[PDB]
Parts: sequence; structure tokens; C-alpha cells
Amino acid sequence: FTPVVLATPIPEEVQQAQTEIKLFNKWSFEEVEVKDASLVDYVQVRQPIFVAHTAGRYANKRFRKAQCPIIERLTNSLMMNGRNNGKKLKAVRIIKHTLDIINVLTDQNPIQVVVDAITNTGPREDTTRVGGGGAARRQAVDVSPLRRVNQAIALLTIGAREAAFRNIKTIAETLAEELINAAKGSSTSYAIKKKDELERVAKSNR
Amino acid sequence: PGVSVRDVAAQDFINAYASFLQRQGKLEVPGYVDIVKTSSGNEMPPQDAEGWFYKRAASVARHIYMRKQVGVGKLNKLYGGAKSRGVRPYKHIDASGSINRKVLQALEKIGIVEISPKGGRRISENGQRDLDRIAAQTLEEDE
Amino acid sequence: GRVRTKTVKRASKALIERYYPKLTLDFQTNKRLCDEIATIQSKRLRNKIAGYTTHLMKRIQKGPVRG
Amino acid sequence: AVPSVQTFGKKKSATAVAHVKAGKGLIKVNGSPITLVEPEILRFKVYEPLLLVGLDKFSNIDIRVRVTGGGHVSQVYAIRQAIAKGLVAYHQKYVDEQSKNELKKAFTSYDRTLLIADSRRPEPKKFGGKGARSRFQKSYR
Amino acid sequence: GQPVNDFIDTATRHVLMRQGVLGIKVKIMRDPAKSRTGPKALPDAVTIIEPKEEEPILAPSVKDY
Amino acid sequence: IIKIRITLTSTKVKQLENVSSNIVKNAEQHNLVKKGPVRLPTKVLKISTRKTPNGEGSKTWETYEMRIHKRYIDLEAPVQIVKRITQITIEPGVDVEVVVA
Amino acid sequence: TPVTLAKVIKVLGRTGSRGGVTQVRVEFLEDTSRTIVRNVKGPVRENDILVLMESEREARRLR
Amino acid sequence: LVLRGTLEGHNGWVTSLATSAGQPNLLLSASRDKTLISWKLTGDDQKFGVPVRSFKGHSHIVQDCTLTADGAYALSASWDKTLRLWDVATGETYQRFVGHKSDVMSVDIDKKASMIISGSRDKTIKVWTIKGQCLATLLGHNDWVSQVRVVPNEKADDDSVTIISAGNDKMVKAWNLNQFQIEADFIGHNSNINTLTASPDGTLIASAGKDGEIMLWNLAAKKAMYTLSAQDEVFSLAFSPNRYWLAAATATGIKVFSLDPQYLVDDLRPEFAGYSKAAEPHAVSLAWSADGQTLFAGYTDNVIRVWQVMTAN
RNA sequence: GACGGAGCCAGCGAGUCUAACCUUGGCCGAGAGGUCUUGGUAAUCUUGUGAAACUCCGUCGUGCUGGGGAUAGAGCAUUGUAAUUAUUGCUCUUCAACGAGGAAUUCCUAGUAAGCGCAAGUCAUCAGCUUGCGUUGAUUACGUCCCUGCCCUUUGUACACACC
RNA sequence: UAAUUGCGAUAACGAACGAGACCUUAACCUACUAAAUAGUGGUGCUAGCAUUUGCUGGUUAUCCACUUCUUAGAGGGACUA
Ligand SMILES: [Mg+2]
Ligand SMILES: [Mg+2]
Ligand SMILES: [Mg+2]
Ligand SMILES: [Mg+2]
Ligand SMILES: [Mg+2]
Ligand SMILES: [Mg+2]
Ligand SMILES: [Mg+2]
Ligand SMILES: [Mg+2]
Ligand SMILES: [Mg+2]
Ligand SMILES: [Mg+2]
Ligand SMILES: [Mg+2]
Ligand SMILES: [Mg+2]
Ligand SMILES: [Mg+2]
Repeated sequence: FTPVVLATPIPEEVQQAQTEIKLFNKWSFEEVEVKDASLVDYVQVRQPIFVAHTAGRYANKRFRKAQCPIIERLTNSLMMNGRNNGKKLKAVRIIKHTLDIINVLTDQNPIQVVVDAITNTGPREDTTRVGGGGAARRQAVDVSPLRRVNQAIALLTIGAREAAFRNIKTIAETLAEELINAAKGSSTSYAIKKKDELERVAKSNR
Repeated sequence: PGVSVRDVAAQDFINAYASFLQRQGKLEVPGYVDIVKTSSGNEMPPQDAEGWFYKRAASVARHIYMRKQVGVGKLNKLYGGAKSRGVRPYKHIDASGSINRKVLQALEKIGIVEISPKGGRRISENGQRDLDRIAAQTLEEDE
Repeated sequence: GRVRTKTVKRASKALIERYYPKLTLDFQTNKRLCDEIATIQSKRLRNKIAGYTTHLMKRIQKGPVRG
Repeated sequence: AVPSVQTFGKKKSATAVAHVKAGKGLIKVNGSPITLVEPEILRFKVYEPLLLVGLDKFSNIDIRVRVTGGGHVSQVYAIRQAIAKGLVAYHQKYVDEQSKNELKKAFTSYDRTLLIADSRRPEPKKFGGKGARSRFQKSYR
Repeated sequence: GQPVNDFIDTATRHVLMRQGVLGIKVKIMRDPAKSRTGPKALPDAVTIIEPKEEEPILAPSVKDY
Repeated sequence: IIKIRITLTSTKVKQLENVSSNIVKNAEQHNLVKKGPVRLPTKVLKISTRKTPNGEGSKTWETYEMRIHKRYIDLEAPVQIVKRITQITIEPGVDVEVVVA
Repeated sequence: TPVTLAKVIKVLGRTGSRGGVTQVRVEFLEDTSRTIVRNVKGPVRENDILVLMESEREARRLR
Repeated sequence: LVLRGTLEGHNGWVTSLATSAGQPNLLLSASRDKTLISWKLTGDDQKFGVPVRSFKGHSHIVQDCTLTADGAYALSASWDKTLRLWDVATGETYQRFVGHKSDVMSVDIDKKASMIISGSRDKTIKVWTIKGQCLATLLGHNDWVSQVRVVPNEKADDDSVTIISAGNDKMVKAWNLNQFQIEADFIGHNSNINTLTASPDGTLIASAGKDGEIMLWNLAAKKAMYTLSAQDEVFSLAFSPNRYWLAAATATGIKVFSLDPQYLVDDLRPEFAGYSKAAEPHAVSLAWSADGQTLFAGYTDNVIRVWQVMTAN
């Protein structure tokens, strides 16, 4: 393994793991694949990241948010409501705790759980607005894959917010159970419930 | 192979130095330690009543080591916080100068800090020595 | 956008009209030329003059223009 | 003697001055080890350079960073630059161009620009609003 | 612009008559060519000096010294 | 042979600059050590007030700025040379003060 | 379910009264010569993969 | 003369290339990426040379680099009105010449490494010593002086060194520096002039400009020989010393010509891809080796490359 | 998330002469504050303005509750000639509505919104205001003329104080 | 085109104001000039621990050296290359 010992410690755990494979805190970034098509090249899980806090410019041009890795997008969507607009260091801790709870509930990769949740809650068919003199109509329209991913992350975080507003359960637990049920759609996630109502209203209004 | 309070962590070292000052006990605390709020910007007294003054002593001793010379005004500015003025917005209000000076002169009468010219209080010989030795035992606390 | 105005267009046209053999195809050399044979009072304006002059040089090498 | 170089790292207001010299191989910020900086979860953000390139290339370097200005995140993102640019400057001035270059390839392959700083600066505030772009709420009635 | 701050001089004068006071605004733009300090032209003029010409063939030869 | 300090300040940058150029020039043909001038941070006198004389109209504010530029040079010169510098170098607007210590 | 994986070729124009629905020319990833127009709600580039459950609406300009 | 592999490492037009007579395994490249990179050659199928040292310290584009013979003193002339003298190892500035009022065009050291000469954009040529004393100022050119090139005199280091220079008012001046006056002037150029060079023996000048004619002059008899169109913008000029040829980097590629007798040798074409026919990357710089087996050509795609003299078949 | 400890980081600026300004440091005081000195006409001294939000460890625990701090009573200080319809500051006690807000409607495309404090202005005292500054820093467009309007052209007009 | 901004067309030609240009500020300069009223490194004196070189500090008349960070002034840089 060849450790190099200095008077500064540089502990062996971070030494070995992050010299061998470019991880999360301690999580493998390889062997994760997007289980379905039509979300590749947007769900950015090919370039690894240590910690979701990056000073990356993504809102300058048109699709640098698509180039951005997905875990930072999960933190940035965990960020909303006016009490917590700014505290993304806190959002990173919540996300680390959430993925720890994911590991405890299921032995599989938490980033794979996040990918499966986004894949299974992307709303395939939305409904847009038409002038339509009289009852001011709505017409069913498909969804671009970036809008799929964005609405998926927004649904996950809004569900966690409203299900852990006034409860004993913390944001990390609520986000973890929502991510588990969105990974296995069991008609229990608020994200998949909003997906299902979007699909049924689209197939009614088409 | 080379030990300093800069080289040891803050929270751990502060807990261990508070425990050492508890085990020694020669601090001659004032009588109103249970009364105070430690600042006018507080509304509740400190929870750990048996060791809050000694934790303050540990923090102040570490501060005097880290800096050249500071006074009760600098300590009050540091240990102050945000005052809840009701419906009005928060402000920064300084801490309790009485307990700050009581813990300063208590560290003096131990022999950890002394009077430094151009005004001020600076770390002592045996104060730098015993802060460095307890920094050692916190470094080699590993099993 | 990056539409160039009558000042830079008129000036660059006059320079390329009466200084064709001396002026080059490179922006750096061409702006040193503009600095030396024009008493322009603005640095950014001088850079704009030289840039449009280089554009006209490339178009002249490509083919004959009407202007 | 003392073959040292001085580099800097800036974010929005933080200036981190890194003294990089040939020594035993220690890495310290404000007279304290890197393993003791307090952004809590950004301990890995500091390690990012040291880690990426490899501890080996630091097993002969003493770097000491003095830090001024800007809040805690500004502080840490500045260390990152200094312990990476001081690195790049040292490999420029003393060792092989292929080594410095492949370090540049790794840095720009993974980069949050690292070696270059962010050009984003706080724009000035305008009258009629508490923010720089947002204006006061008007009523019409 | 700063050309107005550089070249233009403005004056305002209140004139009292038997009615209400009259306001005289006088504005004078100085020429740039007879200035003694500062810029000698507006920041728009690109004055281009004319070149001189030489015969091309020249009967290519050398000179002895 | 007395070691004194000369400190100049003004609001107009260019006349301050050629005052300082005159001073450093004269010191350089009569060298004392070298003592190039030291340039202080520019003090921006900021005064913000309303545009409107009355209180009607859109709430538009304005910020007038004065700029104070200030330099110092150290000289270690005899009496008459200190004098001849201090009365020969003088221009409008630039205020120059000399201190013995 | 008849899920269909489409793949764009061309962007036609941004229809819709509010201007958010984009017209695209897509193929279907099994026949090259089978291409139709689609209304999309989100932002669309060239070379991306869309999802249909129904592929024969052949819609047009929205008012 | 085939391609011996491509050479990368720059981000600007490679303005100058040079070698060392004492150590023939070294290259120096000055480019428009504001740095001067010295390379050690290896002879690999592709990477002929590996960069070993990079030199910085300019605030604008560097144009020319010149070395002493053994390879220990290196001058650069750069458009921030700077001249600077490095060593090769450990990369520190030995000295900086300042005093030029504008961009600097060309620098040359004499054969005994005592006299440094710099022609520059303020229509003038400074001549300096090694330590940094301005020995003299020389005028005469009404326009941009293009380049200067030293000329060594006869054997046993005779008590004279000559110099030639070209300036963009159709003028070529040959000077002697024993007591600083003018000795020869050359006229005849149709157009703009950019590049000349002097023979290794030290009696021939070849000079070149905008419209493709090459003139050659001789100082021993002080007479003109001829002129030769290259049909394009010729940029750089070099002498193959032992084999005695004329390499000319031009706006379309390389034209290498022969002197004994007068015949064209090669219109050298590099293969390119991805570019249209109206945006062909032209040439910038040429250099010959110490014994002239190798010419290095620096090109506008930030790319240097090398072709070695070999039998035709 | 509130509280309690510890960790601990900015930038824009202002400041006294015939006046009494910004105040360090020492001491008294729970606190506000007081007193003895000191530095500064200022990149030097106040001031590293050791700011707050944050970070860590702990108490609490879905309870209008340790959330929230209005409305009240008593007392202690400071400014001022003078505080009574409390100038403000501090201490204890009192502990109300508020459980995320209907028709409507405002601002906003990146270091922007939003959160967070600080300085200056008015100032003897009094910021919940404004003007600036920095700290932390998202989402969602990269379009359209549907609503509200604007510019140009054509067209119609019984309008010209001009579609009110 | 942000722009009666330009290309062009053309009973119009040649101009003018405005826009733009300009000025201030925020960004870059390990290139210049510098600087105990900004710093940095070394040297002395001195304090701890380790002692084996070291690590963390303090020090105004301990000097010496430098300007990377800090300030400015003169410039350069982007002109869509
Ligand atoms: Mg606190
Ligand atoms: Mg609040
Ligand atoms: Mg704001
Ligand atoms: Mg707290
Ligand atoms: Mg500060
Ligand atoms: Mg409360
Ligand atoms: Mg106020
Ligand atoms: Mg009042
Ligand atoms: Mg008011
Ligand atoms: Mg009609
Ligand atoms: Mg009428
Ligand atoms: Mg009507
Ligand atoms: Mg010392």
C-alpha cells in the first residue's frame, strides 16, 4: 500500500482510500450505471466528486447545470425555503447523513439509489397551456430529459420538506425514506404520486 | 516529535483542559457564578453549571496563547453574541466584563497570564509550559 | 452585439485605403502600426480599429470587395 | 540556501499566502496542520490537491500558509489554490516540464478551475432596492 | 461625455427684471485644435497622415564608399 | 544634517504627480539615500444625497466623490537645501507640509 | 406499456402562446426513415433521447 | 527530408527557434504564449524532443531568442520593451536590459560573447555590453527596423566585428562598431522587408520581404548578385551552414533553395486536417542545427516540427 | 429549529483645537454603565472593527412548547436645562395573537435572488429607515408577444383639451 | 444590431445631436517604480516542547534582503483573437 509518514499525521484511512479510488467520503463512484435510457448525458455520474460543495459556474450558459454532477443538484434543491437559503454546508451534512441512512437501510450504493429514484420519478408526460377561447385549455406535451431530471429532484426535495415540516423525523430520515420508496415505486413517495397525477391528467387532457 | 496547542484540536483540548482545571480546583471563582447570563445578549444561564467557568478559563488561556496581548474588551467582543431585541432585528452586544475579568485575574493568581506593557495581558512561562504539556497528553491520548 | 460603428468602419477603411503595403495580416503587428501611423486617443478604440482592419485584410486576400 | 517560492490564492476576499520550500514534507495552515482546519466537511476540499497528484510529490516539501480576509468558505477555497499553485510554481521552477504538465492535465481534468481564480465579484448595490438587482416592492394603490 | 466635461463651459445667470427672474443658460464648446493642455481632439477623430511613394524598378544597384 | 519628512497631498492626480516628480527629481540630482516616494491608499470622500430639492419624484440618489491623494518622502538634508526644496517646489492645489521628526 | 424511445434530429421552432413549447423533428431509434414532429415542454438540443407512450398525435401550432 | 515527429508544448505562434553549438542536443523556442521553453531532444518516432525547462518573466509577447555558442547565456527580446539574459540551468535572470522606447525586434551576441546588439521599434539600434552599459545608440532608419544580425570577421579574432540590419523604409545598413560609424547601405527592395541572415563565413547577406524576391549581397566586394521570387509572403530565412543552402519559411509552407548551382530544392508541404483551404496555417520560424543536419520549423497551430537532411533516395 | 457552551472569519468607512470626537488598557459593577489613564488630526490608534448567519458538542422535544415576545408592573443607569403621554439601555416578573395566510399582487436570470450582520446619514440621546459594504449563496428561462406596455411601418378614423 | 447599430438599396447628397465612443469602478499582471504609516524571509536576543537538525511563538532602534500577498502611479492586456 506504501504509506508515507510525516510529522503531520494525514490519517491512514483517507490516505489509502482516496489514493486508491477517487471516492465520495467513503463510497465507490464506479460500477454505477443508469438503469434506463433517455436520462444519460444529463444525470452526471461519470466524473467523481469528493464533497458536493463546489464553486462551479453553472448558470452562465445554457446546459452547464446538465454538466454539473447530480449530488450537488440534490444539495442545491435541499437548500430552499427562506429559513435555509444560504446554508449549503448544512445541506451537505444532511445529504451525507441521508446517504448514510440509505446505506443502513439497504446495502446497495446510495448514488445508485439516487439515480434510480430520479429515473423512476421523472414525469414522462406533462401538460401545457393553450389559449383556447372559453375554458382555456391544456394539451399534453412530452418532457425534455433535463426537465425530467429537474422536476424529479424538485419533487423529491418538496416531498421531504412537507413530510418533515412538523415531525419528530429529521430531514435526513425523510429524504432517505422518500429516496428508498422512489427507487422502488410503491405508491408511497410524494414524488411518484405527483408523477402519477401528472401522467393521469395528461392522458385525460390529451 | 514536536507538540503545540496549534497542533492539537480545539474542542478536545478545551474539554481536557477544563477537566484538568476541575481536577486541580484552584480557581477562586466569584460568588455570583450561578447568577449571571455571561452576556446581556443572552436570556438563559449556562447549562453545565459545574464547569462553565472552567471551560471559559480554558478558552481564555488558549486565546492568550494564540494572541500577543488582549484585554477584557477584546474578550467581551469575542464572547458576545446576537441580542434578541424582540420584534427588532438582532445586534452584536458584548459579553459580561465582570466574569471575563474574574477569570482573567483568576488565571493571573494561578500564574498563567500576566500584565503586558502598552497595556494588556500575555501568556506566562509556566502557563505556556502547562498548556504545552496538556497539549501533549491530548496528542498521545491515542491507545 | 459586436456590430462595429461608423467611426471604426470609416477609420479602418481610410487606413486600408492609403496604407495597404505596410499593413500586415496579424492583429498585434497591425495595432502597433495603427499606434504609430494614427494619432488615436483611445486604447480600446485603437484595438477596435486594428481588429476591423485585420478583418478587411483577410477579406481582401480572399477576394475583391466593393467598399 | 532556503529554495523557497511565494504563491497566493484568492476567492472573493480571502488572500492565502503560501511559502513553499524544500524540506521534510510538512503542510501547515496558520501554524497548524491541514488535518485541523475547521470548515468540518471541507477537510476533503483542502486535501483535494495533496490527494489528486499524490502524497509522494509532497514528501519533500514544507508549505506554510498565512491567511487573511473573507469568511470560512473563502478561507478554505483559497488554501486549495495556494497548496496547488504553490505546487505548480515549485514544479515549474525546480523540476521537469513533463511532471508539471501532467499535473496541469490532472488539475484541468478534475478542476473547479483550481489554478485559476473565480472572476465572479460582488456587484455594487443600487438605490431603490436593498439588493444589487432586486428593488423595493411598489404598490400602485 | 467626459468630452463635455473637458471642452464645454456652462454658465447660469439670474437676471432680475420688473417681472420674475429670467434664467440665462450660456453654453460654449471650445475648439480642440487650439488647446494648450490636455487632449487636442475629440475621442472620435482618426486623422490619417498621407504617405509618400517611390518608383518600384529603381535599377537595382549598390553604392561604394 | 537633519533627517526630516515631507508629506504632500491634493485632490488633482496629475498636478500631484508632477509635484512628486519634481520632488523626486531634485532629490535624485542631490541624492541623500535614494528615497523613492511611498504611495498611500487614496482616501475617497463619499457624500451621498438626494437629487430632488423638494421631496417629489422617483427616489434617485447621487454620490459625489472627492479623492485625496497623499504621498511622503524622507529627506536627510542640511538647512538651506531643505529650504530651497520647500520654497521652489510649489503648485496650486497641492498642500505640502514638512516635519522635522 | 408501449414506451417509445425517440431521438431528435432537428429543432423546428418555439411555438406556444407564452413561448415555451418547442417543435422538434425526431426519429424513433429503430427506423431511420420513420420521423415525426413533436411538441416538447422542456429545453431540447440535438442528439437527445425522449420518451413517448403515444407516438401518433401529430400536433401543430398552439394558441 | 521527411517528418521526424511533431513537437508540442506552446500556446502561441512560435516566433523564434535556436540551438547551441557547444551542446547540440538542446533547443530553445520563443512563442506567443509569453514563455520561452528549452527542450532536450531524444529522437523518438513522434516526440522528437521533451521540454525540460520553461522560462517566464515577460509582460508581453516574446519575439526573438539568441544563444551563445556553448549554451550558457540566452537573450530574449520581447514586446514589453524588454531584453533579458538567462542561463540554462536553474532559470534565473542574469540581467535585464531596459531603455528601448518600444518593442524590441532582434538581439545578437558576438562570437567572443562580449557585445550584445538590439534593433527595435523606436527606429533605432542600441548596442550594449554584457554588464548593462549602453555602449552606443544608432539611428538612420526612418521606419520600423526589421532585424539585425551580427557578422564575424576573419580568423584569430581580428580587431573588428561587423553588423547588418534591415529596416522597413526599404533600407539595409551594414555597420562597423570599432568607432561607431556607417560603412554600407543597400537599396533595391520593391516592398516591405522582414528577414535577413548572414553567411557562416561572414560575407554573404540574404534578405527577404513581402512579395517573394530574395536578394543576396556580398560585403567583401560589396556587390549585389540576384533576386528570386517565392510567389508568397516569406517570413523566416535561414542558412544551412556546412551544406550551404537557403531555407525560407513562407506563408504557404517551406521553400528550401540551393546556391551551388541555382536550382529549387523543395517546396515543403506539411499534411494538415480539419481545416478549410482558405485557413491554411502558415509558417513563422526556422532554425538550423549546429552542424546543420536539422531544420526546426515553428508553425501557427502552436506546433514546432523537424525535418532532417537525408539523401533524396 | 430554540437555547447553552465552545470554534471562529469580513469589507465600505468615520473620528477632537480652542474642541471636547473614536476610544484601547487597568479597576468597580449581574447588567446597562461608571472611574483612572492611554493612542489617534489618522494605511500608523480606536480596529485583525475577533460582526452575524454559520461549525462542533450538549439540553429540549411536536406540546401555542424551552416557538413567539406583543401588552403590562416594579426597579437600576445614561443623554439632556428639562424625559410626565414610558428618549433610550439594562434587570426581574407578566407571556397576547400567530398553527404558512382568501380575492389579489411585488421583485428577480447570477456571485443574481434570498438569508446574515456591519459602517455612514440624519444624531445631545433615539433605527424596525435609507445609502453603501462585505459573509453564506439556490432553483428555474436562455424564450414569447397570451396579459401589461414600448419602438417602427402600413392602414382606418366623425379624435386634436387627441379613446379618460 | 442592445441601438436610424451597420450591410445595402436609393431624388437625394453632405452633415449634426443622441446611441456608441468617453469617464469611474470591479476583475489579470510572481513584468517597472517603490515602501518600519503594508507586509514577507533570514539574522541576532528570548519562551515552550522535542531534543537530532526542528515546530509554534515574541521582540523596536537587533540589523540585512525582497515586493509574492497590500497599496498606489506609469503601462500592458481583449479586438469577440
Ligand atoms: Mg459565542
Ligand atoms: Mg432573522
Ligand atoms: Mg442582499
Ligand atoms: Mg448557537
Ligand atoms: Mg480588515
Ligand atoms: Mg424564546
Ligand atoms: Mg446611526
Ligand atoms: Mg425623537
Ligand atoms: Mg427617515
Ligand atoms: Mg373605417
Ligand atoms: Mg376637432
Ligand atoms: Mg369610451
Ligand atoms: Mg525573529
